[PDB]
Amino acid sequence: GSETFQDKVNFFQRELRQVHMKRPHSKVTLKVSRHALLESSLKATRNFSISDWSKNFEVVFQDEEGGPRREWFELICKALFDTTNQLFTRFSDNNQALVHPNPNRPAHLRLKMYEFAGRLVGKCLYESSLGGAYKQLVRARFTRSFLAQIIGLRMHYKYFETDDPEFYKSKVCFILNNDMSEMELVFAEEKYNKSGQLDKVVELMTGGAQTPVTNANKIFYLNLLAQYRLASQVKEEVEHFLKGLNELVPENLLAIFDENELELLMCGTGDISVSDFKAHAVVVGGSWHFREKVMRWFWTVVSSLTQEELARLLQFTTGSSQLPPGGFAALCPSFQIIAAPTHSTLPTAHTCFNQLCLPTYDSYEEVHRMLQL
Amino acid sequence: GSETFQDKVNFFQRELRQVHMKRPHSKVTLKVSRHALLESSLKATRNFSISDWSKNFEVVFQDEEGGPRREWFELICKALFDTTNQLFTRFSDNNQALVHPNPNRPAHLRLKMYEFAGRLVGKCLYESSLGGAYKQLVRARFTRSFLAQIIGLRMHYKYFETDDPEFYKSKVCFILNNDMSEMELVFAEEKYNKSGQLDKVVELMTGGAQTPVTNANKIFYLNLLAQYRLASQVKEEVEHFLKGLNELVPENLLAIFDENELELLMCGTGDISVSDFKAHAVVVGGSWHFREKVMRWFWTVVSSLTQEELARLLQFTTGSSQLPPGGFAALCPSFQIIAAPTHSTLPTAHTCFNQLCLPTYDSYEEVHRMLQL
Repeated sequence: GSETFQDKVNFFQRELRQVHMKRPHSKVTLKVSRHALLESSLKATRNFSISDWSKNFEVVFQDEEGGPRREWFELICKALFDTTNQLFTRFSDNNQALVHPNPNRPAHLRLKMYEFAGRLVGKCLYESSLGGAYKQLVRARFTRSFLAQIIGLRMHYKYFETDDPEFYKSKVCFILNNDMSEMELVFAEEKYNKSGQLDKVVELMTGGAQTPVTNANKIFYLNLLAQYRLASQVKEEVEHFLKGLNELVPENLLAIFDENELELLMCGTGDISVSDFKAHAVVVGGSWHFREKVMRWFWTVVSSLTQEELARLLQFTTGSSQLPPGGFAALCPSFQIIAAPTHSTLPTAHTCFNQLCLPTYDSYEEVHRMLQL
Repeated sequence: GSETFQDKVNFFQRELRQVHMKRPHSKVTLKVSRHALLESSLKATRNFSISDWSKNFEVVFQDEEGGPRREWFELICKALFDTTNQLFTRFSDNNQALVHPNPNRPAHLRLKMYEFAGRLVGKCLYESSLGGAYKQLVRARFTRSFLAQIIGLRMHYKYFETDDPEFYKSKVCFILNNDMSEMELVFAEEKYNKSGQLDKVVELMTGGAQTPVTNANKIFYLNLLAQYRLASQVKEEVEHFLKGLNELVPENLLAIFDENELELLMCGTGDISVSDFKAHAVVVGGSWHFREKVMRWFWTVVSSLTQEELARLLQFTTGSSQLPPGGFAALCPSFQIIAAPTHSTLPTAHTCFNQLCLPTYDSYEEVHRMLQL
């Protein structure tokens, strides 16, 4: 007695067409330069209205005259979100980590660029809504904290698991997994300069320095910390990003989504290859019953899953519905299935380690029901 | 106001010489065959007495006639403990894991071989005790559970972290880290055949099947499980191993040691190469203060440590005082230093992941005091 992902998408796409019923089904031209794509794409659209952003894009590059439309969307997305230009950025220096608006941006990237990003993400959602002909998926692996800011949610420390592994593994886990009664931590963060000298302490709330982290307020600490690191340092960039987004897509429409659904709505169910999965996956622990009966039920159920559920699975265990550049062999920590000692419990995960905690199930049909996350 | 490792060693070596004052400082010959070293080494010594095991070994191989004594000790240790002959064995199919008497031995390995193992480990300890001239270190990476059985200690689930990672990671961690109030586990273990059919359930105590794992008896479960997996299945092999050990080394002498000290007494402080350490070590998380000031204090303190403390460190973070075959580049998970958010707390570790949890220290001298485990 509630709503499936597909239902939300149809409602969202319908509501969105109706928002633009009065916007025109006609043509508008862009001329862009592969050399400097972002800069030329901004200038191409500098004179456009909201109405113009609704019209079908006729893209022409210099040095070759639908084929270029797809090519433009592909490249513009990379240009913005691929982090080369450090407009977006990752917290972990791993080149498979998810991306986030730059907390401390080079001055040479104005806030107009974030607004443009939002218009572009807006346009992909909008064209995606008109039919299979016009579909444009966003080619980007966003942080959950960023997707959540788009929707309008409070930050929670769970977001660190996906957005700053180093930081979850190192500090958050420590705090969650230790007695705070013999540590003397507080509700401040100490910032240090390039070199490593304490330039300033920053209270997460008034008297934060005076307030010690107990075991009772441990969680209030961690989320005050989530607010600070993931959202507080990027208010401006996100505000402009969704000024742009909200021109084509009103914010109230996106409320019906959580962060992982919004990823699936923006970037699609992708194409995930059970053959690549089987090849670079890893199994850990479990009886002969697990190693032999459960894991073959698993791979059977897997080859019997919609492109949509295969993505729901990849997202539930790794953090994103999307594989990095190098497919399953690029996953930071290899996609792994750990045996739980339970029978007939809900399967769990640890997305920091790309780990799926698969109970030792008694029937094929119980594996099938449970891999339908 | 207690006793340093070195003090224990001197007491142990002195007490041990005095046990053999009346045993003779004369010669006895062995003739062995590299082809079949264990079998020929048994037959070489089949006729010997306890008294004979005290005498200096003159070893002759077939096909070349101190140089062979060292060579024999080197090879005999490998023959027993290197697990090729599956006399000893590892739980994890990783070829860097620690070794344990075989729970389910090929019939073609009699119990006399375990007794011989004990005599050999005995002899190494004994010759080691006479001086630098006679020193023979045991070349083996034993499970902590095995070292603890030698000393005469109860099994504790902590031993799984070092002895069966797969099993700690998969089952033990799960139980320690979850609410048992919504799982319905019990004080039994289910054994399955080669194929994967439930042949028999085994209660860890009377009515174990009837007794549910609560959050209150979670630990009693885990250690009853430690007894079962690490000790219960090898009573006979260990009994014979220390029949042999106790001929040259009375058991009461070894009581003054814990498992990690007994490893250092048997196998030495080895030779561990700060240059190899620096090269294949890994750092995770921490401020610029940590990344820049603390980690250089660390590597400084490291190059200023006795061979003995360097081993105490390697043991505290990886599980053994001894590197695998391929030096630091062979460590299952790379030797890693994680930043803790604390200042001036005792450094902690996770030996399953070869992880050292190094607080963010305020002085060089605080790093020095704390790396003296």
